[PDB]
Amino acid sequence: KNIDSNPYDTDKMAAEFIQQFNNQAFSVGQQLVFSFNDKLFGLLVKDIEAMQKIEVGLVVGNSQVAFEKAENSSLNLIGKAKTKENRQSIINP
Amino acid sequence: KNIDSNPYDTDKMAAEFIQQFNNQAFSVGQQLVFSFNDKLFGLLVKDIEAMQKIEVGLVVGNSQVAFEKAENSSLNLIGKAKTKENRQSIINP
Repeated sequence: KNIDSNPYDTDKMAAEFIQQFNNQAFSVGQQLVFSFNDKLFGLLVKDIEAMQKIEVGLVVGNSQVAFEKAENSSLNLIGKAKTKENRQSIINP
Repeated sequence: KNIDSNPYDTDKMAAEFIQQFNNQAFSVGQQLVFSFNDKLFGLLVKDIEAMQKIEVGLVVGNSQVAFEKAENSSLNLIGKAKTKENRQSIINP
């Protein structure tokens, strides 16, 4: 009911996620609720990178977050955190 | 109702199928349920080959699985295998 195409900066979302979840654990595939600019979103932890692939880990201040739009969603995301724009050449590869 | 257009790779799901079903009994035409990333799939055994076609065989660590999306199934798979044929003449004896 709150879907919109308004822009959202992915790096800002990552910074807020780290700030609110600093020193808080996360496991691959975890489904949670995330607050960005008083806007609610559903987040699925797709991958965890060791700083080795581990199913679970602990969030720290320097951890990066890469936000990819869920397929079939109109959410508009911008920034270099995960993806902002992509092009698909017309010629067959 | 859980059907979705999100791509699925047969390699990952086949590796997990083996991990969760390796060193177990499998019969031709056997039906079971398989979990992959908290997603349930119905699997039907079509044809079995022994490392010789066997009615019942024991999946193992080195077991190989070729997965085919069911007929009239929107599942996206990066692999499948099914082959059989024959031929006749075009001159009455």
